[PDB]
Amino acid sequence: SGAIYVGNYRVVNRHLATHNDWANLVWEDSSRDLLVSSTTAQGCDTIARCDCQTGVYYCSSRRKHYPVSFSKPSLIFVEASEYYPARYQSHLMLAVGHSEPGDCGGILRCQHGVVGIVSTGGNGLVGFADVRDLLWLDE
Ligand SMILES: NC(=O)[C@H]1CCC(=O)N(c2ccccc2)C1
Ligand SMILES: [Zn+2]
Repeated sequence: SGAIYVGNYRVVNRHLATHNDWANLVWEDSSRDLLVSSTTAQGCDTIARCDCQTGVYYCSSRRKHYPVSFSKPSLIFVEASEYYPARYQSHLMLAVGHSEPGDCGGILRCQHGVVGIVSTGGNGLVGFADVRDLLWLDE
């Protein structure tokens, strides 16, 4: 689990979105596993605006943060789960690391701010849904 809180927005994994997230929907993209809902309280997370390929992510199944090198956002084949059939997920970044289903929502951060959230895993890889291209989150 986990979310990003920036301005009047909440960013979550689309497959973990709640009834309240869907009742206050701003934007969702199934191909990216992202959903953004509106909030009444102001969030103070900072989104990174950069092309970093190194950062640190939180892994709840280890209660640890790990430093990782990750690929640039791209279209990557993702195995089927209970939430989606096997498909290409877009705007996904991969790194070598640990990720279980419950790790989704953990934040990946660089020196500039939040880069994305854990969205995929298995086979010793961890995949993060990028949020750096969503410039509107800042206004
Ligand atoms: N983005 C996705 O398609 C998610 C769907 C649900 C799910 O549990 N995914 C997953 C995450 C970590 C390890 C193993 C699988 C992938
Ligand atoms: Zn950066």
